[PDB]
Amino acid sequence: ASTSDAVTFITYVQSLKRKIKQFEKQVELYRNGQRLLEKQRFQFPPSW
Amino acid sequence: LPSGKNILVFGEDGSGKTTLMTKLQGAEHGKKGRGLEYLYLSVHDEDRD
Repeated sequence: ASTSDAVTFITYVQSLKRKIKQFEKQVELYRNGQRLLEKQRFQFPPSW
Repeated sequence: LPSGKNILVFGEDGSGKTTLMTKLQGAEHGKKGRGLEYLYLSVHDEDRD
C-alpha cells in the first residue's frame, strides 16, 4: 500500500526479471548436469 | 531401466502375428514353427545410454 512498499515490490519484480536469464542458465546447467551424472554413473552422495 | 518379461502375444493363428512383432523388432520373419517362439524385443534408450 505504501509508496516505499510499492517501490520495494517493483524492485523485487525488476530483480526477478534480471535474474530470469540467470535462472534459465541455471536450469540449463541443471539439465546438463543431471544428464552427465546419469550417463557417467556418478552416483550422488547419500547426504547430497 | 528394469528387466523382466515382455509382451506375451497370446493371439490367434494364421494372422502372421510373428511377422507383426518381427517388424516391431526391426526384423522381417513371420516364420512360425509350433508352440512358443521367443524374440528379443530390443529397446535402446538414449535418456541415460
